[PDB]
Amino acid sequence: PVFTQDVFVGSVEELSAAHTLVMKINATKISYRIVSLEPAYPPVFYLNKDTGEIYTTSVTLDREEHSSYTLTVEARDQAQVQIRILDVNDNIPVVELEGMVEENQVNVEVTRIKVFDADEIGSDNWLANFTFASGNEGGYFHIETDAQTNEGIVTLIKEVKNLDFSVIVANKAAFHKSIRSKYKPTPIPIKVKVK
Amino acid sequence: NNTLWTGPKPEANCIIEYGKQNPDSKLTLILVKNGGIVNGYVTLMGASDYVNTLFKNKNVSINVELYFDATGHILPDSSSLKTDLELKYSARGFMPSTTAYPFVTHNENYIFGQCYYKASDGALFPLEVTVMLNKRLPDSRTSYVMTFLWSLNAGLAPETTQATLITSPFTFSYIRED
Amino acid sequence: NNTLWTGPKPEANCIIEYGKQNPDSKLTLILVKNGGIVNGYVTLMGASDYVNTLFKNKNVSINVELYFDATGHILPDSSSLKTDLELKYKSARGFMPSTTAYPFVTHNENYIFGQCYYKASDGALFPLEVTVMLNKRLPDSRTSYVMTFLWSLNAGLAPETTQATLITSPFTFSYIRED
Amino acid sequence: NNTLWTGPKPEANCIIEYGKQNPDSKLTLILVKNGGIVNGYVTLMGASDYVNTLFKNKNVSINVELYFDATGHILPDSSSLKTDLELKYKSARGFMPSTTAYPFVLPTHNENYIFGQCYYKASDGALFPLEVTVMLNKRLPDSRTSYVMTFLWSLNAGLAPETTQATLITSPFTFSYIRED
Repeated sequence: PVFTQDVFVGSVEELSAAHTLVMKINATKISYRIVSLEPAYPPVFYLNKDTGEIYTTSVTLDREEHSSYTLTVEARDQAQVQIRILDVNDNIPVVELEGMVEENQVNVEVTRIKVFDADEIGSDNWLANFTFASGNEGGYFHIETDAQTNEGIVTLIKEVKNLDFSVIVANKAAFHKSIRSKYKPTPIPIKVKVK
Repeated sequence: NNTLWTGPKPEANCIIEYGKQNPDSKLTLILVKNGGIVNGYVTLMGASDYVNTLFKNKNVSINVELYFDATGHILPDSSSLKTDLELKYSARGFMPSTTAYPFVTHNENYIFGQCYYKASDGALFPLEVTVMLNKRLPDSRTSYVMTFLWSLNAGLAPETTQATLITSPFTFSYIRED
Repeated sequence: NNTLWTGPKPEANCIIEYGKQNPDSKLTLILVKNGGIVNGYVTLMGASDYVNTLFKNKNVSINVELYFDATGHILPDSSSLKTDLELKYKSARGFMPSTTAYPFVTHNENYIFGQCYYKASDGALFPLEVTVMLNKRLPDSRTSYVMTFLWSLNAGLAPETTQATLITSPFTFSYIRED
Repeated sequence: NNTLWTGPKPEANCIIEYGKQNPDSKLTLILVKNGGIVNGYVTLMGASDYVNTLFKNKNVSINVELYFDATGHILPDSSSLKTDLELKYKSARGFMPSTTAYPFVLPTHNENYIFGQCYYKASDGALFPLEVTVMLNKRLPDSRTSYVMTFLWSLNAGLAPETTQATLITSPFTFSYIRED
């Protein structure tokens, strides 16, 4: 029959376990039934037809493949359900180099380390946290993630030869429990050029 | 009397389509008494369209749960199997150990491993097997819990057409309860 | 009695090279009966020059086939093992792979996969992908059970540069026995 | 009599951190006399602080040495498992690894290694894979032992599996070897 609301808003996390509860729809016997899905090539969700609890199924979700879903349910003796997928950090950052500095110039930018993550743009799961591997023993370069364009800015602190170094890329948040223990730090080297 | 059969080539006795009343997939479960431990043998064959079109996706987790009682027979209304296990010629000796795999993190109740799924063209895509013993009581008449999980992740799908889901045989060992 | 030895430390009885008639490798195969299934043990050891220079390459294949008969004895004129499997203390049909669970012909329910490790002479460790294929095929009309093996390798760098004795780690499997 | 226990869930009996009196880690070892082979079972569990802080690093290696004698008992003087193994329904030569297939050498020898893998579930659920190297006899340490069976859980990861302290529990590893008659 007629529902108690107009548009159901729910959420579910990416790469969750099977038969995880997404949301619970209700109405004023009552037979809940999904009659349409707008993305329909996997059956990703499962509506419990007796009580109306949307469960996930044996094929798990993917935010990076499809950002959100929309399915219209029907109660027999209709309403939209908009399910937005919560992003987790299941994607390792990769780096797609030279630098030219002058003699004894303080706080001059060197170059921009480009980095291309594939998670949600603007969170901690896409912002690349740059650390050091070898080359900042004497305290020379400070590193920074520019949050608008995702670039590893390097800039002189103690001004000053081919003093090369290497960075290690990671995200600002922790990696997901299916992708951690597969990540290995690859030291990406950078040659500087003084004059 | 030291083998719990399902049959070497059985009919359909498991349900993976969550919300379907008939059995639609076959699994062979053979548990033999070997001294103080019990050797394991499990594989899963699909017998419907929904199970055979599971592996057109990249991330698929298949779940099978078994809920034995205190005697040793499968409760056929809550577990994922629909036909209880039979001997070769009660069945408390094949059940897992209560004092070694106890009820409540508790990472001591787990047995991990690996099997393989050979595709329709042949690529040897590996599946990660997670066998979880007791750890959880669903009601007041269940007393022993066994739970399998075949978790696959891949960069691309194993097939683009429906053929047949057949996993490789998996071997495990757990402490039994006398 | 519930054991089919080859031996605890066997002599050269298995051939590898397509064209040779002399045995040039040792195959330690132990099958024991355990209830309704049969466990396993396999370890190939090199005993020539050609098996020892196999691992100079980066992609190899070591094919070992065992064509049984209707009683349980290895036919030595068509298999790759020139020595019959003899028991421990004292009809060996109860050790064979079953023809009901592993039938004759598709049919990917006959394979048993796994992994053993080759330890190189310089200290490194290399994994080998074992493929054990049960019946699936009849090479003749006298054969009634087939049990083959394959030790594949696909590594980037070569494991050895010179001749070293090829020993693989033990591999353990299980299958359903014929009643 | 075909089971060699250590207990289904024992107390702290093993010793890691060389140069220590009291035991600091549990160890479950079940050897079953199955025909012509022995079906094994091994599982570590931490019972102190030093074994629990092991996975703060990424390149660690846990080593357990067992030194049997000619009648088939663990010498509690120079081994690591400071507890004699029992039976299920209490000689124990029939579970020991055979010197025909795995013999001693004295100068290389690589035919008495059993390589395998177990897994470590971390504090957040990430499975870290450990390498197990079971080494049968190969090396007589002194003049009293007769059989040597050592284990080695090794880890070489890219990140630390822990930062705080948690119970180091490893997965049940199942091996097989040829037994002494």
